[PDB]
Amino acid sequence: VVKFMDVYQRSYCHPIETLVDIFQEYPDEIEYIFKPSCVPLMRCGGCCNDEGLECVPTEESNITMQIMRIKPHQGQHIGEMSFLQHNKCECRPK
Amino acid sequence: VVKFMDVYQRSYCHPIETLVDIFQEYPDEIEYIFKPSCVPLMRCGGCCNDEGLECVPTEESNITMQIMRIKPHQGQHIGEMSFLQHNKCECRPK
Repeated sequence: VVKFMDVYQRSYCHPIETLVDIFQEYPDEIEYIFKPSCVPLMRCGGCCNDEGLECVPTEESNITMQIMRIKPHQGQHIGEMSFLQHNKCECRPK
Repeated sequence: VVKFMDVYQRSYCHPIETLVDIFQEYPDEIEYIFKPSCVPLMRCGGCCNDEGLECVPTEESNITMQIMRIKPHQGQHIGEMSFLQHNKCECRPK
């Protein structure tokens, strides 16, 4: 049984590696098929213990990754794509 | 710049720590306010590279955690709640 305090600290609002789909990140590029289709990014997650508060980023950075993309029967390509990362989170009002 | 292979292995379907909301887990307990409102659980996530295959669990277990719950105007209660964990994932058809 995980003690209340472990669960409390571990789930509290903080940056956590999150597997994000590339389409949600670059939406004006659905006319391509990415591989991998998703990337591991550091994003604010978890909970604030108050309904009024929400977990949001207070410091960000960019990560560049080699992603493959292919237009329907038109050649395999490999390029760089940048994604926004969260280095620090904070519980604040909505 | 993260190399294509690093990104590919890291994002590929596997059990990863995910911060889940307790209501999502116990939709009947909407009557209570849990603290923490969310818990860290091992769940299948990531991607299968072929949108035909989907990342799903092939081995599970239960985790028990001490969670506090309170009814409006009543006292704080502390108890145990069990959540479903994923020990192994696998890419498969829909």
